[PDB]
Amino acid sequence: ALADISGYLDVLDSVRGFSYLENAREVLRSGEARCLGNPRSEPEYVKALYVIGASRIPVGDGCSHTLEELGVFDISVPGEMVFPSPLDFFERGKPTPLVRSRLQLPNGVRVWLKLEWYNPFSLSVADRPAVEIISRLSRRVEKGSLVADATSSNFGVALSAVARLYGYRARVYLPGAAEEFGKLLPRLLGAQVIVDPEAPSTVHLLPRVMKDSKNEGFVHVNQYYNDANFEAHMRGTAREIFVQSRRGGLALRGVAGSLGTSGHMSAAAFYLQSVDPSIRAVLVQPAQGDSIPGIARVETGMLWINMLDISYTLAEVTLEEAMEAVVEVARSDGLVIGPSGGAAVKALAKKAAEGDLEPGDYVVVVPDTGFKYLSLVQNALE
Ligand SMILES: Cc1ncc(COP(=O)(O)O)c(/C=N/[C@@H](CS)C(=O)O)c1O
Repeated sequence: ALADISGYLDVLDSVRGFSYLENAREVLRSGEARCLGNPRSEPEYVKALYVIGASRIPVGDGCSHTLEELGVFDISVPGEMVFPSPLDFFERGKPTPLVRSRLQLPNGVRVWLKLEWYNPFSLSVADRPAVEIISRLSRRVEKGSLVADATSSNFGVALSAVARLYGYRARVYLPGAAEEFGKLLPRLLGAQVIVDPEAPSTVHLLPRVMKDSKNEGFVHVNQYYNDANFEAHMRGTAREIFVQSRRGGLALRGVAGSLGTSGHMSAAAFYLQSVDPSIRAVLVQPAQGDSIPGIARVETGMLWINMLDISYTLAEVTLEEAMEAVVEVARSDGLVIGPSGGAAVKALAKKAAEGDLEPGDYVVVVPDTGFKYLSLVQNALE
């Protein structure tokens, strides 16, 4: 028997840890789930179902239900694209587009681009964790409380818009080296913004944010460590790649992406590799000395990409190389991607060149629009 998952979403405030993901893998890999006689005695199972994008839960004595029955494959989007509010637009106006590129890689490696700038608040993938985190927050923390974090830019914008849509106040802390959209836009959206000229990276701002949190009593929402960030991309970004691939007729052989907190590619890889363990995750390691905005090297500390049981390969990519690739996707497809998108295109293009990859369809996740990166555009032309 099928019941609504919404009623049972207190498990989000009660399950901790990662042992619950064993349930996900089996349900995904099997393509079904066992009915629970007492949904409340199985909090691990129930959470797993939500995290894979189920909308309903299987309830009763001895039965099972498929992914389709559970609502993993439910179409959310109104065909007419009419939405009664922006937050409902983020939620229901999904998936983000999967576009097959005219870009041609060797060895029958077909490039598809998942355009995460089709998120309404930050025009970037960071919307998805921002809505998930703040939505759980709305359960506990009283309205008018100040919520805050460090960001390279996107999340700070996403946090500021979404905070204020939930009655919360926002503060964002940014490195001096972040772009002007990051420093400026949260202010337009009603946040405070703090820029540390001496912080060379977003991770290095973390102690300052924790220190001030202890002093002032704001809720440091902590995108690096907040399990909602991984979970949002499990039921959103990754699930979409699962569903789109299948509805698309794709022979999905891998994913390619970039790492900041590591939330989105950990989710894609884990979810996809639950379904089919051979699926490669090709991940970018920005080259040493170089800065690619929004992303970083793994060894600077990332929660999920280490701890979860995820097969991935790395490819080294310089800024200059991420910028070359922006330029060529612009000339191939007329679509203007961000630095970190080009980095992932490049990264896959190398594994493809090397002979390391099967022929078939790969999905790259493109985190944002290149329209926010005029300097790096300018410098890559001259
Ligand atoms: C342009 C762009 N590309 C990739 C990512 C990497 O995504 P995750 O690995 O975080 O899912 C991000 C996330 N950026 C975080 C900074 S670590 C933020 O906006 O504060 C980004 O903004």
